Amino acid sequence: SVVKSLNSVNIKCLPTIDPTKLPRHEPILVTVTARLNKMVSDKLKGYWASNDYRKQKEQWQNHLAQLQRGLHLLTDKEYKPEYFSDALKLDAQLDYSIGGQDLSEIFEELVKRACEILDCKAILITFDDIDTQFDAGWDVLESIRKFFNSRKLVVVATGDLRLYSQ
Amino acid sequence: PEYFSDALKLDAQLDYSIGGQDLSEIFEELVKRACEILDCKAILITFDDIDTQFDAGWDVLESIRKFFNSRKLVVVATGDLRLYSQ
Amino acid sequence: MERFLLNSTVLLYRLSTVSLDEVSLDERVESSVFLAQYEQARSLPDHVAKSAWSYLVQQIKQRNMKLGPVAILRLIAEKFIKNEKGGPKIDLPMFSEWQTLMSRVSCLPIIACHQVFNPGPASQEYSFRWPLYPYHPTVEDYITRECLHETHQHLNGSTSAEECWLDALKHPEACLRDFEKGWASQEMKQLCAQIDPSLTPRIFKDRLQIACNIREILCRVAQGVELPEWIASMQNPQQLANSTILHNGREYGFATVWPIDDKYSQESEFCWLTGLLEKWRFNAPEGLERLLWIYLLIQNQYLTLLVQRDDTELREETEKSYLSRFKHAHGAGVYSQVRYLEGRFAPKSDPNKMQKLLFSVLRGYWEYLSAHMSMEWVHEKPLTISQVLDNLELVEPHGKCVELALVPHFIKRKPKNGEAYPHALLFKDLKNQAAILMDMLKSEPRLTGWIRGVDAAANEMHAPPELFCPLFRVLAKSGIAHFTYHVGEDFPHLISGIRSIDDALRFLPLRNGDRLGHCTAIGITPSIWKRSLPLSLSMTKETRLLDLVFIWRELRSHPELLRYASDAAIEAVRLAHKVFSLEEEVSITTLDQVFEMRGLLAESEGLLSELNEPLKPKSLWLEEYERARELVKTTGMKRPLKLYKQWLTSDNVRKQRAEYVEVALEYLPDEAVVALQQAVMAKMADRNIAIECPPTSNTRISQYRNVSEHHIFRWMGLPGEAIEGDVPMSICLGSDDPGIFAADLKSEFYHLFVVLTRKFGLSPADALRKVAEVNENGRIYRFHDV
Repeated sequence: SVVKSLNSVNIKCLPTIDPTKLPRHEPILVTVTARLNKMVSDKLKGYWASNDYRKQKEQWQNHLAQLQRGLHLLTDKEYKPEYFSDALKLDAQLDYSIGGQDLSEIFEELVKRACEILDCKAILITFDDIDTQFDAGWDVLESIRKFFNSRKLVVVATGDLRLYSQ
Repeated sequence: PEYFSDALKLDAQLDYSIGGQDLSEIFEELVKRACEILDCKAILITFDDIDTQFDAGWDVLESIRKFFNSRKLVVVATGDLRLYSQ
Repeated sequence: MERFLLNSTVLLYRLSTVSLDEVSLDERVESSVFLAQYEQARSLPDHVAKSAWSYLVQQIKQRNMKLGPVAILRLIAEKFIKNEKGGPKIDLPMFSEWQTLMSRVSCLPIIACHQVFNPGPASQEYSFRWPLYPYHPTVEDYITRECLHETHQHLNGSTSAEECWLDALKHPEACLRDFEKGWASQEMKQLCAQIDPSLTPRIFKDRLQIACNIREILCRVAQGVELPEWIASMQNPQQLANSTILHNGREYGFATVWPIDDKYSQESEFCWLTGLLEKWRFNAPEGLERLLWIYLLIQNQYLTLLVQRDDTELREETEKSYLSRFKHAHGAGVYSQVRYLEGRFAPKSDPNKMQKLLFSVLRGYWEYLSAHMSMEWVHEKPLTISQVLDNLELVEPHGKCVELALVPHFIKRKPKNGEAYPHALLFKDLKNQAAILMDMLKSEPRLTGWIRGVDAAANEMHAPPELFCPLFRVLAKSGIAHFTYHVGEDFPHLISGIRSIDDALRFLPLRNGDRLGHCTAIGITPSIWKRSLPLSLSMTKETRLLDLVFIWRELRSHPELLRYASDAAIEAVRLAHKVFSLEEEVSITTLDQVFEMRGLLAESEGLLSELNEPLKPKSLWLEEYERARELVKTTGMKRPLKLYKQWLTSDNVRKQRAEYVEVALEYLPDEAVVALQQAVMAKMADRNIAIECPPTSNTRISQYRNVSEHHIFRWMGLPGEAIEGDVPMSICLGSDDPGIFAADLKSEFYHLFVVLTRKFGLSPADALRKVAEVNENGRIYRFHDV
């Protein structure tokens, strides 16, 4: 009902996601980036090589490469020492809150860049039931408290709150 | 991934009874050829006891009920059934 | 001087650190050009050099352009590239200079420059994948009738070196690790500082990252779109080392989106570059003009580094790149330009690793057939070894498509000290590697029709050729049925190099129809070999002793070169006392008998292990083990054998062998060395064993002043280059390590044809026949099954 209501300021409605309907080892931030990327790739392909299209897509490809390295440590279980020499990188642009490679400020701009491109003032992420298998719901709870903190994003979850307590 | 492309392979001849991937029906077709070459009406398999190591005897029983189905192969089994029951 | 503005270490340094805004750099490039040309061609006099650079300067002023890549390529494009019926080709008189140029400059920009400024007729659809070849009607029609027959291609890797540059762009992190892993070894450290001392693993990532970012920046200019406004914060190319440029504190980046999906493809680079030079046909902004200069300098630098380093990425590059390789070898047109191709590959110890690569090559070859042989296969998607062989048994050789015959080549290694005999760790790996090959071949016996040959191409001083006798002979019983060796290319002394080939002839189980690789030892004229060498060389005692015993073998037979034979036999006995530390008398006959038994395996029973040992369980090796055992026990003569055990398992003898000795350069007179070389020819021509010839564009010998002096002409029998008394051999054609960037067998075929017509003055009809004999010898001695 919520996604239908907001599909009519303007709040973009993501297709509803659920950790239950996914491979167990799959993270949550990687999915929301994937789920957001398809919703920005569909619009840009609508332009089909316009002057504005090239400028906007150049902004997107530049930013995603920034997220790939910082998140790449989370992709693999063991964190190799080679990342530390590669993890460190001087940059004053994008308003890095803290150095190294941290996704708290990188992903906020990624959410931001969607808003100018999609001409929307808010980003909505809707979830489904995790009562089916709440063991994997911890990574959702960690991602929502770590990489969901921008004033221009809204996140909607559901379920039985006692299972969260459990 | 190499197993994935190893399976799901398209064969149009030999008239497989079961579609997709299956070991039981190809094994029976294999049994057919062995029976005809050795001009026998049927082929007999005789199994021994599992008293010393019946941990593998669980594999013996499953293989019989997984792959030994058709009439052209007949099995002779031995062993105290109460050992099999446990 | 057009070849020093595109491959020059100091110019890259003198332009990378220079900010883009300043333009006055003629005095800095000119100082760089002379310095760079000095460290490359030291023999070029200054007065010629100073005049040459000034001539280039006023030529640009005459053409009314600005000094830079956009102008340098134009002069080369109008110099070398000339349009013809087949499109853009290279003129015959200046083909040889182009091959000299190609060792320093990648051709891809030149064709891109040539196409923009000197396009083809009626803008006919042009697709560039292969390096440019010269046109000659007498030769091009010979290829159409009788296709080329290649013999030595390393399938490990891509087709040429120019596209490997794109792979370095595609895998910046992997190519850094491969360079860093090599940089750990001292040889690469010397080699990198050899090309450029100011090179560090930190710098190599810097240089590659700059090239990638420059590629993105110029692509925006090539697309015609305006710059993304962060070029205001662009002051130095060092900014292009981080992929992140900050302007007014706002986030930015260098990457863009390309019209084609695969930005790192051969087509993408050509469309980018042709588009870029199209928009600079009249004038170019200086800041971006220099940026193109850096990219070409970086591109040539890595290509220069790659070629020398050749004389991880392998796993990623060894999957379905073979289909491109065969398509590259096939060439344009309905029918392939190369019919009989012998692709070599390096076996690996782990059976899963070796099985995976063998399937990839065979599957890749089938994909090449399926694009041409539009005919129904048994399996449409093989995806396994068995279904590939069943599919491949349905094709017939009708002289149009490439025919393949894989040949694994072992890699020799340094002799590890210890383990009771010289190469134990080395032989244990080789024994294991061949064991994986032989059992896997027995698992699928149909592979004997494709796995045809065995080679060993690492070096010569590392492991003597006689070490492969037991491992080859067992492989002969395994069904390989063809043995080739990569022998005689590197040697410490010319007479010693003759011994190495004759070690291969006498010891290796070479049957009639086998081949040898890079027999440079019997090729170089001794007068030519002595050019620019010290008056006394150095070589290991063991290599010296095997020389002295050999020189007695082939010279006492010579009625007039007896003094050398007699002196050698006398002083070889002197050296044997030094090495073996023996006190009794040993004659030259005993020494030869000792050295004729070095082909036996060390671990043969009764030779190194205890004679009374229980019998091993009937391997393919028990024939080898007992054969070296019984003949040692028999003949009633064990005195040479006990000398041989010290030659293998004595602490002092092995140490004395590795101790170096001083040998005069002209130990044998000029005629004396020729006697050995003509003795090899008579022996091997009797055995009828062909010789692989390296590409003549390979300036690896560092002894020939030009191509016209190459030893291949001596073998073929060119008047004025053939030594009297030579026994003509059979010489096949091969292109393994050409030493240049973009090469192919057809280019090598043309290179040989050009030299005969121009330097030696031969008619085109007669010149073709001499080079056609080499191209056909690759077919007479083909390893492909009948």
